[PDB]
Amino acid sequence: MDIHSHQQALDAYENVLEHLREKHIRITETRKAIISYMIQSTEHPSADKIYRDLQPNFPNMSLATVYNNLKVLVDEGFVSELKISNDLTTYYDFMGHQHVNVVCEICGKIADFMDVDVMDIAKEAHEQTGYKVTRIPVIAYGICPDCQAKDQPDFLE
Amino acid sequence: MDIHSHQQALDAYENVLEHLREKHIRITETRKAIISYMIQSTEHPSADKIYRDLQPNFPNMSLATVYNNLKVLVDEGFVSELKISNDLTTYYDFMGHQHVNVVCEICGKIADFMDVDVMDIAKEAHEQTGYKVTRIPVIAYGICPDCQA
Ligand SMILES: [Zn+2]
Ligand SMILES: [Zn+2]
Ligand SMILES: [Zn+2]
Ligand SMILES: [Zn+2]
Repeated sequence: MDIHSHQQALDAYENVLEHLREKHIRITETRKAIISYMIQSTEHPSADKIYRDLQPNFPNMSLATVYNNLKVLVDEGFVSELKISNDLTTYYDFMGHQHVNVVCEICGKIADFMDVDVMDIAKEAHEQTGYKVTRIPVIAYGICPDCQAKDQPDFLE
Repeated sequence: MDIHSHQQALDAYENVLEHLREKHIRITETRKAIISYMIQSTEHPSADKIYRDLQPNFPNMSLATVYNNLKVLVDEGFVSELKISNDLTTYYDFMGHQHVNVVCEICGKIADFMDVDVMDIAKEAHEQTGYKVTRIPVIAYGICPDCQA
């Protein structure tokens, strides 16, 4: 979506929850499960696939529940509906962003930026290693604009 | 460049370093300086711009040296050349990759994969904050094939 900040670092999962809280959308345990499922998914599952995979942990989950949750995620801009030719089945893919800190090596001042790239790292990590990716903590380092304008320091951090 | 592994984590800089070593290409101080510059650049500079930017902190840098080292990087597939006219101005695009570790949460066994994305993070980090990005250490975590189900 549009470039913005929540004034703190948030991974993909925590970002979704923050956005949903901002909109006063209730965060059920089922909703958390579906978000995490979609984030971890290394394919583009149908509604039925999501339903079948989460069914054991959630006996009270129905296909309607999955549709309801996907509707929220698609509208709030964290999941896209994809199509394959000749197939009428809708497939879903998580592409939601995250927010990453950049820390000044000299003064320690922190800024944050919106990232959509680490999820692509997660996909490549899975494909090339076979690992089911759990987390990719990322922190950037650099020189803040104010420190760029000053002379070279005698010490860092 | 095809997917491959060096059996160790390597950032963009160290990766370029490992690649030329593998092919017995000499590593000089000028070569290092130009590789580092190209990796950290957020634009596509001309040879003259590379020269002018590097000279104050590398006084022995010359335009000829810039062309020489760029040719090595272009031939080795790390830099692509862009032309938009017929004068002697060419622009240079660093197309690197790096290798990132994935660590198993359960057993701790490490694998690595080829990444072309963290350099794009660095670009976005600069554009959104104004910081001159110096480094972005990255390690992935997951469950290795053996520890799964
Ligand atoms: Zn956000
Ligand atoms: Zn600073
Ligand atoms: Zn390599
Ligand atoms: Zn393991």
